[PDB]
Amino acid sequence: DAWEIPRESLRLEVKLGQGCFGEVWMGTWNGTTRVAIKTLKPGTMSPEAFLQEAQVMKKLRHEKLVQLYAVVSEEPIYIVTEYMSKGSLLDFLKGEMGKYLRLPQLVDMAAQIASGMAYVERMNYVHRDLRAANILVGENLVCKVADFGPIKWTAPEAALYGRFTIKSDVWSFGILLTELTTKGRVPYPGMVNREVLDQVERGYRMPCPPECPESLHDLMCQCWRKDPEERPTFEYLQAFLEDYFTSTEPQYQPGENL
Ligand SMILES: CC(C)c1nc(-c2ccc(NC(=O)Nc3cccc(C(F)(F)F)c3)c3ccccc23)c2c(N)nccn12
Repeated sequence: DAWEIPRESLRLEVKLGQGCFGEVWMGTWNGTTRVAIKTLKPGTMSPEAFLQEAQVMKKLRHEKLVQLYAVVSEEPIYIVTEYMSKGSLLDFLKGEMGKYLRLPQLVDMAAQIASGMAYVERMNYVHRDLRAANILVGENLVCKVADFGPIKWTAPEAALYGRFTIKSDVWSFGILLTELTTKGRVPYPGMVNREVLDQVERGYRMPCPPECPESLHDLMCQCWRKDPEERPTFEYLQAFLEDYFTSTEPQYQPGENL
C-alpha cells in the first residue's frame, strides 16, 4: 500500500500524551516534515483490523479534518498525521488561551468544526464521538475534527437505541457549542451520567450560558430537538455560524468573558 513508509523515516521527538488508541508524539518525517506520530501497543489491534479502520482516514480529505500522512501497518503499528500545534480544543479552552477568547473567536471555531462535519455529512459518514476532546487546534485558531469513533455528548436515540446518524452528531455539536461558550466546562454541571439521560428524555435542556446571546442558545436548542429529522444540517450550521455577527447578532458588544 502507498501509505506505507519505512520505520527509519520517523523520529519521535516529544511525547504529547495519550491518544484514543495509543500514545502520541511530536516528530519528524523524512527528516523534513513536522508530524504527529501515534504508536499502538502490540496487544491492541491486529494489522488486518487496523487496515479496515484506517480506511476511513485514507478515504476522507478535507481542510478541517486532521489529515493522515502515512502508516506503518505491521506491529508495532505507527500512525502519522499532520501536527496540530495547540493540542485538543478542550485543553485549549481550559488553559491560558481561554481567557482571551471571546464570542467572535469561539463562533469562528464552531464554524470550522461545522465545516468539517458538513464534509462528513456530504460523504454520508458519521462521526459518533464529536466533542471538544476530539477537536484539535493549530496555528491561527485553526480547528480540525479528529478521532472518528460519553453520555453527556450523546443524543438520546443513539445512547438508548443505537441510532447513530449525522443527526446524532448534530446533537453532539450542540453540546460542543456549550463547551466553547463555557471555555471547556463539563456539560450538565453537577449532574452524573444517570441523571442526564433521564432528564433529557423528560425534556430537560441546558440553559443559556452566562453572557452567551440568546440567539446562539436557540441554535443549541435546534441541535437538541427530540426528533432527529428536525435538527438542522451541518450545511445550515456552517452558514449560520459564518454569517453570525452580520445576520444574527449585528449589535454584538464584547463582554468580560464573551
Ligand atoms: C495527543 C493529542 C493532543 C493529539 N492527538 C493527535 C491525533 C489525533 C487523531 C489521530 N488519528 C488517529 O489516531 N487515526 C486512526 C485511524 C484508524 C485507526 C487508528 C488506530 F485505531 F489504529 F489507532 C487510528 C492521530 C494519529 C496519529 C498521531 C496523532 C493523532 C494529535 C495531532 N495529530 N497533532 C497534535 C496533537 N495530537
